[PDB]
Amino acid sequence: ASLNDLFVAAGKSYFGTCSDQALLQNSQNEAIVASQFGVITPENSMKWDALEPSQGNFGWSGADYLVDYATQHNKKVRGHTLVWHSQLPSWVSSIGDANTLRSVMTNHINEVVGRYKGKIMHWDVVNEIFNEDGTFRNSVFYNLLGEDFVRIAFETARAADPDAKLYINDYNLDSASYAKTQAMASYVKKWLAEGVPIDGIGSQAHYSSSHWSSTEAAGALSSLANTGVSEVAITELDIAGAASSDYLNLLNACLNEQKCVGITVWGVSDKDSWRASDSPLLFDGNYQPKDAYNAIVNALS
Amino acid sequence: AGGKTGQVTVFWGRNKAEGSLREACDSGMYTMVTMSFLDVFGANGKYHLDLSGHDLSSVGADIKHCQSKGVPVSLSIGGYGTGYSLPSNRSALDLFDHLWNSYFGGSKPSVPRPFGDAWLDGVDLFLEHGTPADRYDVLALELAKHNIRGGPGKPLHLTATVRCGYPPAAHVGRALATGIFERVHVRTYESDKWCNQNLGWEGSWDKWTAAYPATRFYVGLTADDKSHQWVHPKNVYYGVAPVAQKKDNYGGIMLWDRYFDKQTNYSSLIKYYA
Ligand SMILES: *[C@@H]1O[C@H](CO)[C@@H](O)[C@H](O)[C@H]1NC(C)=O
Ligand SMILES: *[C@@H]1O[C@H](CO)[C@@H](O)[C@H](O)[C@H]1NC(C)=O
Repeated sequence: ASLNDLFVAAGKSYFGTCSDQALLQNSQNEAIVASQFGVITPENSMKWDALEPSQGNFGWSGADYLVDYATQHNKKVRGHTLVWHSQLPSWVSSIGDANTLRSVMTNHINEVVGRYKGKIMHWDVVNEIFNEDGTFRNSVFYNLLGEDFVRIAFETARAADPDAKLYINDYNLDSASYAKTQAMASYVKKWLAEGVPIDGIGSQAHYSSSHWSSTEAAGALSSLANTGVSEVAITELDIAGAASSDYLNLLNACLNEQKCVGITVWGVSDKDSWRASDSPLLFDGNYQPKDAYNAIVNALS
Repeated sequence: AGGKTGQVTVFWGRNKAEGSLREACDSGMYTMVTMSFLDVFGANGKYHLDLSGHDLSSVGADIKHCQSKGVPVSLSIGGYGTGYSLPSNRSALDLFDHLWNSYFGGSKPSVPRPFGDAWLDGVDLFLEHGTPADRYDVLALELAKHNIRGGPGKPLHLTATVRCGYPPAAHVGRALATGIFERVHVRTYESDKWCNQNLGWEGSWDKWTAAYPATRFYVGLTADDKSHQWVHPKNVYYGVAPVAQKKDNYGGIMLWDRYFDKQTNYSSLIKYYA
């Protein structure tokens, strides 16, 4: 069985994973990427610290490797991520002047989106811009440019590649009534009305061992769709303990929301996860399917 | 380059609902527990320890238990209050005498032993308030004489817990200029608009680590998952830890504090990234 083939047959666009050059060069891991996942997100190689480590000096090797792998394998890519406070080079947060940041951020987006024009399915244009209480994270982008950094970023990405679906991505959007989820919905609805070219909301869905119940996932995802945004996606799913019933709850959150295009799980093998000790993925440390894998296959079969 | 050290230092003493010192050590999440705070000291012979209503009668035995599990216990002096200063050479030596004979290896009939014969493993300077005439250098140099690594005595881990922004205030710089601070914990979870995990911590980290090559540097993170400056554990794995660990003198992660960490289990993953 193939997760991607099954989910596409069920009417969705893709079932995806993350990867990058070293992992794609591992023959056990690569065989699973090839057979199971229709979309790949670069785990690190398209982050700003990798792509533009000093101003105007871009480095493309890792990101190019992943895009070329996907092209060759007839897979699509979620470009990740253009504007984010984390894994950002210190030269960017040292900028003291709004107009300088506007130029720097516009240039970063224009060059990255432009290089990969026509080769990228989704871009995570802005990432993790909200605090838990629904206010804007006081990053260099928000502190110097205000809420307008979002509109500038999306406008820039749209112009550089009109065919990529442009996403805002965040974590802890797992409960409809939570302040952060409500803020995301509120702001996206407003920005849509203002003409900001946002095509999608991405919900990362990093479920800890003391999280909101996965019974809330369906309503949370629908609340994001109900903004009027054209599509939503579950973008970085992993679940402490990987209980089949939790993974099925997330599967069904997507299946039961017309606007959800797909699910990405955040890696292949537990051993390669940021959270390996919590065994949170669909394959074990010897690249063998786990119970949640089999449950998803049964549910789609 | 540096790398992982496995070291996690946690602050304790700020909230009586956080459980005992023994409970913190028995969690297995920490390689050092720093009690906080000796909040009153100065030039008039008056000293006070503030452990927020924790049961003092159990602390001595708990310190010895922590040590029996291989977890050192240090004491942080200062804090966010306005009740401390060190305005002379004499006042610094008087503070040394108070610490030594109260909490470490000294025995004087005229100096109470609040925790009996328990003998601490270090002193941390958390000097939010101060002036350039303060003599924490004198204190540091006197404490460093008792940092025994092999021989009669035991280690004394002399540390400072500092604000994100570099350079520090003069009273802190004066202390650190002695060159004998073992560790510095750089707080990156505060609301300093230009220097916190959301904006600017890395540039400051670069300056701190460069300035004191003989000192081990710890990235200070909050375990309060509601804080504006909280870092998701994934972003410690992907961002904070790998960046900080590029420095030869990376030492570990410091967590504020046991109360928050008990509620959120932040260290259950962080201990694997440190
Ligand atoms: C914290 O972890 C301990 C085991 O180390 C567990 O007993 C407790 O329930 C955990 N707390 C949460 C929030 O899950
Ligand atoms: C403190 O004063 C004593 C006695 O005058 C002196 O010998 C010592 O050097 C002083 N300490 C420092 C570091 O200035």
